[PDB]
Amino acid sequence: XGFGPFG
Amino acid sequence: MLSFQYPDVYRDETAIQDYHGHKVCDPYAWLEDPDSEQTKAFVEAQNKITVPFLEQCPIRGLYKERMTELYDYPKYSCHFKKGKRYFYFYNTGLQNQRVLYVQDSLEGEARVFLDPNILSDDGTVALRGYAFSEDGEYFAYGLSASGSDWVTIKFMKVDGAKELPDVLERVKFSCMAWTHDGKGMFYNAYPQQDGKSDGTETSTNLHQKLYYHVLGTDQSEDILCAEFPDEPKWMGGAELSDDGRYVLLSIREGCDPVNRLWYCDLQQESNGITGILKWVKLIDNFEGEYDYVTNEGTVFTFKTNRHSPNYRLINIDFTDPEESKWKVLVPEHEKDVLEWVACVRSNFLVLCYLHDVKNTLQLHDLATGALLKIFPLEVGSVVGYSGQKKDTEIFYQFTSFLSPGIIYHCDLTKEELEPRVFREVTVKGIDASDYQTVQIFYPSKDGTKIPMFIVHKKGIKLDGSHPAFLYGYGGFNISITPNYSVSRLIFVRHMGGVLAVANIRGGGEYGETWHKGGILANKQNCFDDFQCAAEYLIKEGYTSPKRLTINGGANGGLLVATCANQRPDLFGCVIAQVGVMDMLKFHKYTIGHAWTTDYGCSDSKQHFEWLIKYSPLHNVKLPEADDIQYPSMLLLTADHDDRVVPLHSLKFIATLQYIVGRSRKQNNPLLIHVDTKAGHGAGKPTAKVIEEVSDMFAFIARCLNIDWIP
Repeated sequence: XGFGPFG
Repeated sequence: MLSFQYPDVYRDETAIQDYHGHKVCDPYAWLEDPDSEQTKAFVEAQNKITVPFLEQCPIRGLYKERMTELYDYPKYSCHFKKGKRYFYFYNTGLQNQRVLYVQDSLEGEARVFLDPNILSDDGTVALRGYAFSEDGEYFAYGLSASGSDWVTIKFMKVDGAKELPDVLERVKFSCMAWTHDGKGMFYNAYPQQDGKSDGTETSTNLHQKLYYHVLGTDQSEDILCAEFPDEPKWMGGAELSDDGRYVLLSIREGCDPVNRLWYCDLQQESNGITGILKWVKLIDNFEGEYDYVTNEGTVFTFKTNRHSPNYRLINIDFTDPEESKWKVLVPEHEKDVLEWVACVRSNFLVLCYLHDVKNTLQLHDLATGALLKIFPLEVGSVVGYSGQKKDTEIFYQFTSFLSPGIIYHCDLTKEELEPRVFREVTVKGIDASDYQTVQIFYPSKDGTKIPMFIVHKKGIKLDGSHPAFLYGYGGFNISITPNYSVSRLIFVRHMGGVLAVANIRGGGEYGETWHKGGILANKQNCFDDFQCAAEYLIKEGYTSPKRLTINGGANGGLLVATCANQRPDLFGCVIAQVGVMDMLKFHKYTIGHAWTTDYGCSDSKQHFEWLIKYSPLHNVKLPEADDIQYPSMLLLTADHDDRVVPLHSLKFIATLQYIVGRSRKQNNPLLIHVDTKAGHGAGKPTAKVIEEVSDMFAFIARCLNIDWIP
């Protein structure tokens, strides 16, 4: 599920 | 003088913390509480001065009007087949949320399957993840309210679009995978916690577990299949192999492209799924990524970066698992990154490569890995793809800086394969032929050549007179590839601007080595790369410092905020969206602990020493030279942004206004806008997207005194 500070 | 006055913001001068002998004062620590009357009053006071500033000049209205007109074009996703039916997303143009349609045949009439628009007045309830049962007869979908990462999973029977009673709560960062027997679905959930779980809380997320929900039962009956109580940060996502025989568990800790890979042959369970599964720990470490592509019996094909920073395909046989025995099906390329791979029509593999930040699509033989066919594409990105193992056709979507996109279709049962245009829409008002996209490579401080795309009107003179909008991210192995943006094209056409995107280190443009070049001790390379991109645009005559605007979001927000502190003389305007500003405390909130793989963690003496030098919140300082002030700055965040808690932007703006805003020489504004019923960005309704870009470009326009070109 993208749990990075992607924006 | 100034047109407004900055709000009074209390400074807690007693807030002092020792970091390895380094004393750090955090006077605005109280802004970390989103629920206090003090924080709520601060947000209201800031919005009170920002809104009138953004809406004073008629340019915001002109922009909003043009955006509403130009963005109003039919938007389709590529088709995907599930069971006997076809599905696709479509937005007539300005609907707040795209709608999921279904048709019983490729030529049959479509009908609305799931319309999220009817779930809220303002389009703030959005679809976030979904999974169809293997036979395509059942559908599970996640809904998120107000932009929060929290998800509620609901279910439907496809035939007749019947709503089912099943509801799963406390779902976050979850995979969704149905067992092929059609009995139920694997998903992830977090334990109960004190306080709220709606996106406004800052509570750290730990102990995520893997559960199995049997359709037709209450969530309280769900089976716990995996948990890692001694490793609170581990997250295990499940998926079923293409033949339905194995559940594959990919365990991650942090944000690096690596994962443990455990498997469970479901037929070996003693009596179905009844508890913790009989996991076989195939790869039990975090040394490499193993992304499942397909399997043939016990022979599993994985995309991996294990000793291959540009990625490659390997076959691991569960019956002879040692690394020395693995077969290299598609070797690593010397420079091109293997972005993703899918298996279709049983024995075909679709490989998507990134060559100098542009996508290529190829078809290969599964047994040998040999190239069979190249699917031709113009310069741009592949942003959509459909075609699973049992399918006999593929759909893929292409986009670029100047074209909305093209959806292609290819029947793989045909001897001589040849893709065909399935759907194409052009935007009337933006003649792509009046503009051009160029790619250059500029040397950074250490001499490394960095790619940069520049989009502009054909024939402009490189006399430095043009306003420019430079975008960057730089981190988490994310590659910033060409994409269509009407908002940016309006800046080009109606504001006479030049667009630029710099592929700085930290990204995935040149594989894991590119990623590693912009993390941990080397995070400063990102900032240097970006500053060098600005210097290039200036030296080459595309723009000038006072006409240059930089923008980034989240890790990109950190990028531009740091660049403002380090080289305030290089930029005229800075727009930081949902940025990570407090590099000393980011790990304390929600999912922030996962980002330490890129940034480090202040608890470590070594990491602290890297972090303190660039942390935006800790490097706000008045420029030494009298003729230098900070550039105009606008921070944008929202109250339900639980990915990057808004306290980051609240504390940063309080600091900018106090240290720099109070200086007599500072005439450029330093503002923040906190939106309501919105979060990090995913699922944001069209209406809010339009308001956001309108705020952005009105800010640029007013600060740089740019005239609108009708």
